[PDB]
Amino acid sequence: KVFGRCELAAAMKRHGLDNYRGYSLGNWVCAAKFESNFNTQATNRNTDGSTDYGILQINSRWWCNDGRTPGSRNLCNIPCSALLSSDITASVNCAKKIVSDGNGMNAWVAWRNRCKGTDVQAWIRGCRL
Ligand SMILES: [Cl-]
Ligand SMILES: [Cl-]
Ligand code: NA
Repeated sequence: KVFGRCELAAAMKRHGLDNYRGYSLGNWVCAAKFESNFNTQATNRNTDGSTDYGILQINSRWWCNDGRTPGSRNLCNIPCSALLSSDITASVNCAKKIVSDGNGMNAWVAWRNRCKGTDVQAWIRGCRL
């Protein structure tokens, strides 16, 4: 599923991400836009052989099991394929654990380099929330 901007904003809010660990909803939307372009089926392989899955490109190195990432963990206790669903519940639940890990949203590369510090409220401008 490719979400629209305000649609994902609403789904993220309904799933409790708005202001989770202090991060306003426009930071989550902005991170999704640059990680997956709002596509829940996005997958991208990393050089170390791990893969990132879903709207928030959660990495099999630590967070989900895909069966082909040696030495990794599955701290969200989920198959990485659950992260590609049209229903974002598993991605959101697993992102809450990631954002609580000690480094905040800096866990997402693209958020640190493309969202952090910018006018992220623009990502939810005009949306019915
Ligand atoms: Cl594995
Ligand atoms: Cl923080
Ligand atoms: Na894993």
